Amino acid sequence: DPLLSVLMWGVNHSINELSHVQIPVMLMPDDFKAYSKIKVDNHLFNKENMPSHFKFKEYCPMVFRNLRERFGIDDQDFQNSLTRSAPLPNDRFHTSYDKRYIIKTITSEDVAEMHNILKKYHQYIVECHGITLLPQFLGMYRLNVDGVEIYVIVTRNVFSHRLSVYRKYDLKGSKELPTLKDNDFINEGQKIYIDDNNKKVFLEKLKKDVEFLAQLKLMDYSLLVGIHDVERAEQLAPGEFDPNIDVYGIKCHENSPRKEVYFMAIIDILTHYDAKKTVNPEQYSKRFLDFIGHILT
Amino acid sequence: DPLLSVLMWGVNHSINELSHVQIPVMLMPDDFKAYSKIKVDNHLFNKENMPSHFKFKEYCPMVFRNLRERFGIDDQDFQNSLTRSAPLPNDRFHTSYDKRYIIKTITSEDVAEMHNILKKYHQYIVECHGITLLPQFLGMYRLNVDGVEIYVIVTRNVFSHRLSVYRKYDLKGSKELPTLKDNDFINEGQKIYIDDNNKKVFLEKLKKDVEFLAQLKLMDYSLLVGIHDVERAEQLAPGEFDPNIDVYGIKCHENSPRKEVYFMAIIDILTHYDAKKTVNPEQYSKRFLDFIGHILT
Ligand SMILES: COc1ccc(Nc2ncnc3c2ccn3-c2ccc(C)c(C)c2)cc1Cl
Ligand SMILES: COc1ccc(Nc2ncnc3c2ccn3-c2ccc(C)c(C)c2)cc1Cl
Repeated sequence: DPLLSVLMWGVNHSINELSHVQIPVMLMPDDFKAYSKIKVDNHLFNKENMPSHFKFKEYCPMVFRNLRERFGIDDQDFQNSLTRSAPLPNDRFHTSYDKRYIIKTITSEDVAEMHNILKKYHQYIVECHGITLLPQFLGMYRLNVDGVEIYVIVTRNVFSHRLSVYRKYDLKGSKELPTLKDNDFINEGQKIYIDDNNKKVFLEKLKKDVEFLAQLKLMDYSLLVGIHDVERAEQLAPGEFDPNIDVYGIKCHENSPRKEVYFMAIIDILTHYDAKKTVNPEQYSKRFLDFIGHILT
Repeated sequence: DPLLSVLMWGVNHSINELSHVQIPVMLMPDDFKAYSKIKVDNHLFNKENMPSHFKFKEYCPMVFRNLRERFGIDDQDFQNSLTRSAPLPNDRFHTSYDKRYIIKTITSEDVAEMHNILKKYHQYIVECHGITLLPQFLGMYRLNVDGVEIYVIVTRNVFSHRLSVYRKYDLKGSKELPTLKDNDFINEGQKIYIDDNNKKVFLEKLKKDVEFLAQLKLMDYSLLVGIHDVERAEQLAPGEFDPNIDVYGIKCHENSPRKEVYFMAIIDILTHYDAKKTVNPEQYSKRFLDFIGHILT
C-alpha cells in the first residue's frame, strides 16, 4: 500500500532528522506554526522500494516531539513501532504493528482544529504532568502519493498492547467504530468493578479533561471502554499490565465477580461546535459526565 | 557553508536510500538516464542544522554505485569520508576530510557530457577491471540553496590520502590548478626514477586510456604528477603506501638518486571538441602521449 510506505518512510525520516535537533529549554510561539515538508522524485530509479513520486509533511515537529516525551515515549521506540513493520488496517484506522499506536486518517478541517487547540492542549498536558484520559496526540502528517493527498494523526492506543479486549464500548451519554454503544451497555447490565479509590482518581481526571473540552467548544467525543477477561485468556503473569505502557488500564477490585481489567479513555475530540454550521458543548459535557458518573455508581 | 551542508546531507541520504536498493545482476539502459531528486522546506524549524530550503539531485545513482564498487570503494566508507566531517576548500575544489576524494564544481555542459560518455565510460571500466589512469567518477549531483544552483562531481584523489606531495605538475604536452607546468618540468630537469617494468605497465595504461579519450572527441586533459619525498618526510613504515587505496602510487627504483614516491594520473577530461564552437582530439592525444612517453624515456 503506497500510503503506508510513504508514512513509514516519512516517520523514519522525521525522527532521524529530529535526532540532530537539540532538545529545547522550552517551546517557542513559532514552534506551533512550524512544519517540515519533503518531496521525492525518482525517475527510473528505486521502482521497487516504494512510489516514485510522493510528498510528506510533518506539522509542528518540535511540539509533538515534546508531547511524546511528556507521555513517556522515546523517539527511537516510536520510530521502531511505526517502521519495523507495516501498520495493520481495520476493515477505518491502522494499528502500529506492536499495537502501541493508532494511525488515523483525518480531514484538513480536523488538522486545522488540532492546530487551533495545540497551544492549550500542550499547556493542559504540562499542567497535569501528562496524566489525562484525553487522546495523546503523538504526531501529525500530510501524505501525497499520485494525486492522492491525505492527513493522518497518531495517538496512543487506549487498549493494552498485550492483553486482549473481548468487549468494547464507545460511550457518549445520549461512520463509527466496531464497538457497542450506550444502549447496549445499558441493556447488557454492564458493570465495571473497580474500587472507590480508582473511581475517584478516574472521575476527577475525567471532570477536568471534559471541562477542558467544553472550554474549547469541542464535542462528539466519547469514552472508549475495553474489557479484558482473564479467565477467558486461560482458554508479566496473568492479569498483569505495565501501567507505564498500558497507561489507561485499571484492575478490577478484590470482589469483582469476574477477573477483568479495564481500559477506558476519551477519544475523537476534534469536532468544534462551529464546524457544525442541536447540542452545545456545555450540554454535551453535562450529558457526557452525567452518564459516566452514572455507569460507575 | 550552506552548499557543503546540503552536499553532506544529500550524500548521506543518497547512500542510505541506496542501502535499501538491491545490488542488480547488471545495469539496464534506463540506469544511465535515471535520477533521484529531493526538495526540503522547513518553515520555522531546524534553523540551526542547515538551510531551511534546498534541493538535491543525484544522477544515475545505480551507475555510480556500480563504479564505486568496481573501483574498490565501499558505500559506507564513501558516505563516512563525505559526511563525518566537512570537505576542506582550496583557495577551486574541495577534498574529503580524510583526503580520499575530490569534490569539484562543474558546469551543466560538463554534466551533459558526463552523461553522453557514461555508458562507454562504464564499459571501458569493466573491460579494464577498474585498472586505469582516467578520473574515477564516483558520484554526480545538483545542489540548490537559496537561488544558488550548482553541479558537483566526486573523483578519487590522485594523491595519497597519507603521504604528502611536496611537488606537483599538470602536464599537457604543448582557470588552472596550483601546479607546475610543462615548461617547468622541462626547465627544472625533472626526472621520474621508476623501473622499466613500471614504465611499461604505466604507459600501456596511458595509451589505451588516451585512445579512449580521442575516440570520444575529448580534449584538454592532463597528467597530474605528484612527488612525495621520503627523506624530507624525515624532518605503514616510511615510504609505504597502501596500493589498494593510493591506487596511482609508484615507488622509485633501487637506484633513484632520491627516495621518491610518485602519483600520476589523468585529470579533467570532460571537454568535448565540439563544445569549442586550433587542435583536434587526435592531434591532442598524439601530442599528449608523445610528451609523456618522452618525459619517461
Ligand atoms: C478493534 O477495535 C479497536 C481497537 C483499538 C482501539 N483503540 C483506539 N485507541 C485510541 N484512539 C483510537 C482507537 C481507535 C480509533 N482511535 C482514534 C484515533 C484518532 C482519531 C482522530 C479517532 C477519531 C479515533 C479502538 C478500537 Cl474500536
Ligand atoms: C594541492 O593541490 C592538489 C591536491 C590534490 C589534487 N588531486 C586531484 N585528484 C583528482 N582530481 C582532481 C584533483 C584536483 C582537482 N581534481 C579535479 C577533479 C574533478 C574535475 C572535474 C577536475 C577538473 C579536477 C590536485 C591538486 Cl592540484
